[PDB]
Amino acid sequence: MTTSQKHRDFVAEPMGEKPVGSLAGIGEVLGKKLEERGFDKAYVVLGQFLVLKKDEDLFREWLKDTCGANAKQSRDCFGCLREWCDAFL
Amino acid sequence: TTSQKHRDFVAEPMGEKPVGSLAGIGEVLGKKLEERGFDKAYVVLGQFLVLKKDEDLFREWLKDTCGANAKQSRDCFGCLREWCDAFL
Repeated sequence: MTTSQKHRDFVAEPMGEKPVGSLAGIGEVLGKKLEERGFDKAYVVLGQFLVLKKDEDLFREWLKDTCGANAKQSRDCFGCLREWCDAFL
Repeated sequence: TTSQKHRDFVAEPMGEKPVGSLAGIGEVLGKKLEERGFDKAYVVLGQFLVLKKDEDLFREWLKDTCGANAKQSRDCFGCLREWCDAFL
C-alpha cells in the first residue's frame, strides 16, 4: 500500500456528507478555496469528476484552476475519487 | 408512485449504465443527452451533484439540455435523489 491512510479511509465507505477536506490531497488550504467556490462537500467534487467523465487530464486541470492544487495534490484527489467510484458507483 | 424503471435504478450501483436507464429518460431524451456528452447515467448524476442536489436547478437544467417535460424531469430527479440516499 502506497496510498495514504487518508485515501484509504475515504475509499473504504460511502462518502455521504463528508466535507471536501476528507479527500486525499485536499488539505486545509485547498479545502478553503474549494469551499469558497461552492465545492464544500466531497460529493460536489465527485460531481465535477463525473461530469468530466472521470478524465484525469480534465479533472486535474480543473482542480488546479479552481484551487491552485499542485501535481501531487491533484493526482491524490483524482486517485481517491477514481478508487471510490470503482468501489461504490 | 414509481415505475419499475425507477425501482430497478435505485436498487443497485449504476456503474456504466446508459443514460436511458434513468427514470424519465426515454429514447428521445436519451439521444439528446448523448449528443451533448451525457452518454452514461453517472454523468447526469455528476450534474445533480455539482448542483448540490437542488431539485429546481437540476430539473431546469434537464429541461434546458434535453427538453424534458415536468414529469420526465420529476422522474429523473427522484431516481437520482433516491439512488444517492442509498449509495452515496
